[PDB]
Amino acid sequence: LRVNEKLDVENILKDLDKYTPKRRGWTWRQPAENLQMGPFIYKDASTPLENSVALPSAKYFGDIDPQPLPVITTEIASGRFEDDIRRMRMAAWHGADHIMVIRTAGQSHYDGLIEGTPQGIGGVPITRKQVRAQRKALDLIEEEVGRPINYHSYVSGVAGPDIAVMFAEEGVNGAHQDPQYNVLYRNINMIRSFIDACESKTIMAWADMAQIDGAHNANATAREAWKVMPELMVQHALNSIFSLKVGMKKSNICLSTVPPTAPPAPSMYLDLPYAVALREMFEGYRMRAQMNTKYMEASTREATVTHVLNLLISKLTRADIQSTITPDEGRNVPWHIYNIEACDTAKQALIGMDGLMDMVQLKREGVLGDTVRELKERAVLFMEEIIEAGGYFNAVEQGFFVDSGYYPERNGDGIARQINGGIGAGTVFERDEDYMAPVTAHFGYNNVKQYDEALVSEPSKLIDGCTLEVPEKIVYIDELDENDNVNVRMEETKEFRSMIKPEVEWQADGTVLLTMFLPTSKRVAEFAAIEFAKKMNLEEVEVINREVMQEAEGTRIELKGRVPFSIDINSLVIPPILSEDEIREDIEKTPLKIVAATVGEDEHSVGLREVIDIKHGGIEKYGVEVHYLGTSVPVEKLVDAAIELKADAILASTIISHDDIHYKNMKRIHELAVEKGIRDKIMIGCGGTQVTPEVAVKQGVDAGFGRGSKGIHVATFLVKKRREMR
Amino acid sequence: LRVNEKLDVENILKDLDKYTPKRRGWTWRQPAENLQMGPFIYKDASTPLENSVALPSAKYFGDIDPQPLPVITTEIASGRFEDDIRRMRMAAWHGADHIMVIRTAGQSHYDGLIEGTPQGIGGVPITRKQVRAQRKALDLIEEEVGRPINYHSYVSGVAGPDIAVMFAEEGVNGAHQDPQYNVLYRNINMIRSFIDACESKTIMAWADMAQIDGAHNANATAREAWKVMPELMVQHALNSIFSLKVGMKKSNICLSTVPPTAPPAPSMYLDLPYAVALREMFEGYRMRAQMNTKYMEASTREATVTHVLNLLISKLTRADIQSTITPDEGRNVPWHIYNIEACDTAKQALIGMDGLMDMVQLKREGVLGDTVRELKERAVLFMEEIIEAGGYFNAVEQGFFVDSGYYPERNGDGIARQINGGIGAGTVFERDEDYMAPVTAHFGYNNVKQYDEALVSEPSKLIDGCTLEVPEKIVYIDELDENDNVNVRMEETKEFRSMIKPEVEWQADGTVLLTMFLPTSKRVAEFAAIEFAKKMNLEEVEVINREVMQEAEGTRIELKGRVPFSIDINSLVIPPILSEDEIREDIEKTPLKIVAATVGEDEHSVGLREVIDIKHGGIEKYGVEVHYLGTSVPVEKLVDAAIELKADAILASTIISHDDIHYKNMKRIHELAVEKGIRDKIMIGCGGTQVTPEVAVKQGVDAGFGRGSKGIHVATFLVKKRREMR
Amino acid sequence: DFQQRRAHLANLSDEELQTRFWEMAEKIVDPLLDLGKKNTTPSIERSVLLRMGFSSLEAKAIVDKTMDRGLMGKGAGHIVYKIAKEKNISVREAGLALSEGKYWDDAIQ
Amino acid sequence: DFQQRRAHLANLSDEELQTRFWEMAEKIVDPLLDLGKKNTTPSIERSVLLRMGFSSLEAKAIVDKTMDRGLMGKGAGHIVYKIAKEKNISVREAGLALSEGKYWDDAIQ
Ligand code: B12
Ligand code: B12
Ligand SMILES: C[C@H]1O[C@@H](n2cnc3c(N)ncnc32)[C@H](O)[C@@H]1O
Ligand SMILES: C[C@H]1O[C@@H](n2cnc3c(N)ncnc32)[C@H](O)[C@@H]1O
Ligand SMILES: *Cc1c(COP(=O)(O)O)cnc(C)c1O
Ligand SMILES: *Cc1c(COP(=O)(O)O)cnc(C)c1O
Repeated sequence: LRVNEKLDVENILKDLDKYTPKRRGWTWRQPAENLQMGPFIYKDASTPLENSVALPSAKYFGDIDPQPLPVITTEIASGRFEDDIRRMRMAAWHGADHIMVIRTAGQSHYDGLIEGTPQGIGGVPITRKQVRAQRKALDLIEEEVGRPINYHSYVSGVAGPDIAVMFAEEGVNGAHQDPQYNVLYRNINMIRSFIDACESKTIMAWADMAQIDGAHNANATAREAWKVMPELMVQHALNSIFSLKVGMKKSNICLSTVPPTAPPAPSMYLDLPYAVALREMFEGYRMRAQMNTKYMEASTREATVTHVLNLLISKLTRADIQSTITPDEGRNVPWHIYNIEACDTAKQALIGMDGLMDMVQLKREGVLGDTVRELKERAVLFMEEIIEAGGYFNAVEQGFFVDSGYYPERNGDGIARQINGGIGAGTVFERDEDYMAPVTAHFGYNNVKQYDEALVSEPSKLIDGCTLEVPEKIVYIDELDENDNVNVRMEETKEFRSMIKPEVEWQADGTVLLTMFLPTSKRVAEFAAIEFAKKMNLEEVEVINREVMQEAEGTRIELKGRVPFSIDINSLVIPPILSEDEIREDIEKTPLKIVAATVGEDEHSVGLREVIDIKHGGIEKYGVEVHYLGTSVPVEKLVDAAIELKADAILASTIISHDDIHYKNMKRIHELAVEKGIRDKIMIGCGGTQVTPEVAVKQGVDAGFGRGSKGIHVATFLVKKRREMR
Repeated sequence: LRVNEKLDVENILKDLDKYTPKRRGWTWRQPAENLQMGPFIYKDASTPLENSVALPSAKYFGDIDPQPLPVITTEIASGRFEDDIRRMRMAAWHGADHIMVIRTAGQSHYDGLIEGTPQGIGGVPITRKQVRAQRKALDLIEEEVGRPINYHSYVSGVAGPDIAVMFAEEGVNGAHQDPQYNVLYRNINMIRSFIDACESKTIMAWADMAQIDGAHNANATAREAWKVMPELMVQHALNSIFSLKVGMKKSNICLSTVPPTAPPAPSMYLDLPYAVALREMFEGYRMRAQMNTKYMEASTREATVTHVLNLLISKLTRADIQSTITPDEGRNVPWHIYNIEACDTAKQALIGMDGLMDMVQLKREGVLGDTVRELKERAVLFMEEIIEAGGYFNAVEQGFFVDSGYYPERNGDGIARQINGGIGAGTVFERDEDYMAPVTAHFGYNNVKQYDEALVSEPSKLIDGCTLEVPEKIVYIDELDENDNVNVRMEETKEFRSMIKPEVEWQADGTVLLTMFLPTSKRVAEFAAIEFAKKMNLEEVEVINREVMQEAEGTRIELKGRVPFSIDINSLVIPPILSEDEIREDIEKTPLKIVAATVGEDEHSVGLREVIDIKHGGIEKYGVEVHYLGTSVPVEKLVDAAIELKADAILASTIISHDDIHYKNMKRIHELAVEKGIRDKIMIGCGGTQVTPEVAVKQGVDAGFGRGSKGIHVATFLVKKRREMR
Repeated sequence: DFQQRRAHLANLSDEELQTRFWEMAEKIVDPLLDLGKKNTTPSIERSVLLRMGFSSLEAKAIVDKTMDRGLMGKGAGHIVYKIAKEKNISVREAGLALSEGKYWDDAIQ
Repeated sequence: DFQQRRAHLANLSDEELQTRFWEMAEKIVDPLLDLGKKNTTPSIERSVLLRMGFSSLEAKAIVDKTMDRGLMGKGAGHIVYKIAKEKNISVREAGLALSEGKYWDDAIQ
């Protein structure tokens, strides 16, 4: 890639049959102890990127772009992976090193792999082709920013083993896998689920993938999420110990932990003890913090503020991975700019808190401690009852999970799954004593000794290597649907690869956001805003946020809509500045002295003082020596002072403009300067409310300054003119 | 006020000569110990408002609107105080109880009170009439929300005593006053400034006003704000002890303290020891925390995140007043909606942090403690040098202040003022032996004894009371300018008080905000964006934010622009609701059983499961008992199963649409349901990718469901139809 | 309620409480891991065939026929292997044939 | 350099350091408070007049004339009060008259 050139998706899509992953496995960020960037030293930073976009306010500190410790996630999955690849490059420059691709709605129900590139709904259809394309693109992107990026998706559903094999082959770095999710939230048969999971997790472990669990789902389905903590702990524990015993490394087993509440609940006070208790009980495992979605609305500001609180919870405890949620998530399907907002927010808050735990600590003894112990107890109690009920399967049939109670309280409204029901019920088959599977990473009973004692540890030897050892053996399928694919899809927008239109997720989708305040009640304000938007030529108009300023005084409305036309870039008329530092330096090296006054019979003093006083950025700020004569100063007094004081410039104010006395007085200043033989060695700037710069100059003065003039404009003129004169 | 009627600004402006303030002095919030609101108990809350607008996400918690303990400020001063009054009511409902009115630019230089209602620039021209109007409007507003509101402005400048008298008379509750502000930042003569301040502060103390000092100005003028901490401490100290010695109550003396830095600096780490050191050194005084403006850009997200970190600094230490900055402050003059954002942010974050310090504490030994000590020592050395230099005036003359060095480092670039220079130089007069002032709240030498030894304690008795005792003695002036006043401005917009248009600050100003992403480089994107706004009929278009997503891939552009047309409310077509709660309660009262299947030869199973599975809000989440028969289910088998299980409803899915088989199958279901004579007892919903609700009903089924269907839609139909049948 | 349920835990140290938490989690999952050692499913067999060099389309065909013949207990991959050695042909040729309904009488033999 | 400047503060307790900080602040501002006791300014005098019940316009006129006549040291409000007494008129009348130019000879006298 070249930084000034767009990613060539058309090119990435070529020869995908020949693509092989450059890397395998998960990567953590590398701490950079006591890192110096610009003026500052950082205690909790990781290795800087080679290429990146710094925070807007970094421009005040030399454009440094410090990176925090945790892996930072962003979720990108629009239904069109070919558009998403472009957003990935954007997100990567803003610091995301974990790209999570949510699958097309209900891929969990596909009984096997799908192939090709059909359009997705609420996510991307995961297929070998799509995976290769995105992993290949990520190979280029990660080389550009100079830090490995983790590609990540979902192994959930009835075809876990199938997907796991494909992910393992194609170099997917991490994935979600939790048998409990299949059962509780997708009603997949529980026997099928847990048997499949043994194989799935074995393949993931072979591939050194990070695993994220399914616990966040209990937050979503809780009636009051501040009551679901005991169940969360059980769910975390069951998937963790099951994964460990299958053979995964603890260091790859990640708990998906979302702080349960948001304001106006006392959310830190409710969530912090849970965060502490979890990380004490699960010492040795990884924590994947994720942000709030449950208690979220259509205001991006409110979302952002809650997210910073989420980040504070991580900082006060621990996050190995910090996932993010786009602040528009409760308002619309995520837009490019809001993935970038979320990346900026996580980076900004965490760097802001750099070294916080050197200055702050938990009061682990006290109310915090009391609640932490209680939470652990309720969780142990929950486990006790599961065994008392005769094990996991019985507990599930009895509706122990997804109950709205605060355990041990049980409201009896949980989700009960049948041991003999759900998707795939009756598809479990006993292995006979001569069962055999000639492949690597197989979990269950495997009689290879019937063919050869020696090959027991390498069943794949029986066939001279499986696809895990021999990538050559993988069968690549391109497309199966002639009409529903990425090629047909690209063809539709090839016109946009000198014409441009806005977009939010897909090339040329034309969508823009409109924000306004209307001084009326909210219902009327909504329909009125729709009408204003149509009058602005927008199509497909939808109000997506409404906030009451006050019931009668007014309402804020945000709408989205499509711009039904395009702009030819060639048609644009684009025209072809001294810094404050440059101005200051020019004056420090060569002192600059001015005399200033409001002249004539004019007693208006403020305007002149406003471009002089340091308060609102007057020329004082840059070290100009100002000799101020005051107001109602006769024009000849001003000129006489300039000569006497050896001034480099005269600055005069004329506020009163009756009968053009303002221009007349400028003319008179010029004439008096000429008459006294100094006009060629002095600068003369004149300003005032009714002063047009161009007309001022015609009076003979060097520069005119009107409404809204600032010290910077004046100092710039003085610096530049003195140079032109030399 | 009535909650559903707009403030009547014209009626407010009536009879101002007859207005007297309802009350006097500063009010603090009322603590509400262990306050229960909804499900929660709060540790650090104050009394709830009688009327308010809760956070958007409060809807999940019964719309509770918890109020934090600190007084919360918002700054409202557009130049038109008559528009601003409407904004004060909005902000009051969002929780602001401190309204700060910045003055029109350079009012510090008015050598006396001004009168009337001229248009301001960058602030409101402060006058008796304008103050009366706003204090009158706030009386109405504070009764409405049910909590007193502090009105606040500035006593700064050469006419401090004049303004102080007017403020005391008119019930202004708080004000900025700091003699160092006048000298350092406005170049007012230092002898006059300090002499005047004795009088100004004496009048403010009489009026029981809170005072805020001017130290935040030192942040702004510092080259690097993380070096200015020793100067801030000195400035705070000099004003604080001067104020106390004059006779002001320590509990009315507020330090204006802004955390010095922002990300990407390690801002908490740099700012927290300073925050701690100040509160330790200045124990007994009040802390007015204010948010970052120095290290801020045009991004509202970035501003908001930094502001949450500022708020955390307050929570970890102490803020008696928490002032706020609008997140648009670095982008444009503040809009209605961004004052409200700021109020919501302060409230949201503080509430989120409720009880924080019961679970977290400062590590007061270690690095924090060492840095705290070092900062106090630097401040001490600074004071020592001022004394060594021969005192305050000398130190200012020698440029000790506004120097870019980290004290004791001195770079020699500070602002030197002359003892005999600046505005008002030579206006100081020695008091003679017989000097007298027959008024209350006079600070200096006053020979009353020459007339009546008994009246020394109350000089106003010489004239039977001054305006501070006898308000009818106040000379009220309405207007001096016949063309530049509020009456004239109001007349200009008579038309909008059933036509409506958007505004950001002034009635019908027509401004709106447009946000978009363009897949090109920043400069081309900016100009292209401008052209899009033109085609949307927007005038006076300005680009106000630009953010790089990636140099080549795209740019975020935000623009403001004016709509040239209005809308008549009367011409709007406005049409004239069942919750999750009701739906669920409905089903738990009367159990609802359904039979579901994908019918015909169809194997597409996902869609039907999407509206059943709890994962994405399927009807499972509402307690509906579902008997699922899988896919390729012949219709009769479905109908037969409906009867053999005594079901309340049949839900069929038809995805394959080729040859209208989906509609054909719906018809079949109806007929079979009819021909077995149960059509009037059972409910029948059918769904599919190519299903149109309308066309489905034409087949004889009860409801059709197409793209985007959710469980909520389905359960809603089921409860409402069931209700209908009986 | 909770106050009574927890009685028997009150004297455990945090260390003992954690041990008890984990020892119980292990008991609960132990039978699930056993089911996994002793059984298989269409997805497992399909994923075995994927690893052996077959497509998703071919794996599906082979596993469906294997289920039809009631031979899942033998392993779908095992069937392809045995048939390859028996007829001395390659794995893919054996697998392709099976997916098209050939050699199943031999497998049953 | 800071390390050398600070040497004499190193063994002070926090309490000593804090009291010393405030002790110096108080030494610094004392001369400035003394100035406020013993002197006046045009804004202070206008503020006295405002409190005696004159408008901003009337106050400016009276103080400008006070300064003209060299009488600031007596107090502009005092001047208004003294004239009102000698002429047996209201404070308001004496002030309005002075603000228009009457009684200044008498005042001087
Ligand atoms: C407040 C005010 C006063 C104050 C002035 C206080 C003071 N110390 O300055 C008092 C209250 C003193 C005053 C008095 C009068 N004024 Co008047 N004043 C105003 C008012 C409302 C504000 C001007 C102001 O301060 N603007 C704020 C500053 C920041 O803006 P600015 O002056 O435009 O300066 C900016 C630019 O012009 C530029 N700039 C200005 N000067 C210079 C110089 C240089 C070198 C540079 C580089 C830039 C520059 O930079 C600044 C941007 O930051 C205006 C109305 C208005 N809205 O403009 C009238 C107004 C100017 N004054 C007016 C009048 C009539 C009067 C009086 C005659 C009224 C009377 N008494 O009968 C008296 C005359 C006094 C006299 N002898 O001169 C009229 C003038 C009409 C005309 N076309 O001539 C105005 C326009 C009001 C009106 N609409 O009639 N008034
Ligand atoms: C993935 C897929 C498959 C999968 C299905 C996997 C599974 N277990 O379901 C497999 C199974 C891979 C498949 C097979 C075939 N399918 Co196909 N399938 C698709 C695809 C791409 C996804 C659809 C999907 O799941 N959408 C996501 C869900 C959430 O949306 P939904 O189904 O519309 O459901 C929502 C609403 O409709 C509504 N809803 C739906 N049903 C119901 C019922 C009720 C009661 C209610 C209240 C609501 C409701 O709620 C849901 C959530 O909002 C679509 C193309 C497409 N984009 O739609 C075709 C598509 C429907 N299938 C198609 C074809 C051609 C086939 C095949 C014939 C191809 C072939 N092999 O030759 C085979 C035949 C299968 C068969 N024997 O029936 C064509 C249909 C042709 C037509 N016009 O009828 C489609 C349209 C693709 C295309 N453009 O050609 N394909
Ligand atoms: C509806 C869907 O089924 C698929 N599918 C499987 N086999 C074929 C085939 N031979 N032709 C078209 N689509 C097929 C696709 O992968 C598609 O998206
Ligand atoms: C320019 C300004 O001067 C003022 N001002 C004071 N007296 C008068 C007057 N007699 N006529 C017009 N403006 C006057 C206003 O307060 C105004 O804003
Ligand atoms: C939300 C979620 C999914 C969703 O994917 P589907 O294919 O639609 O089921 C999958 N797995 C996990 C763990 C999830 O949390
Ligand atoms: C910014 C500021 C002002 C500004 O008001 P002006 O009349 O323009 O000087 C005044 N006082 C203080 C303390 C300020 O911080």
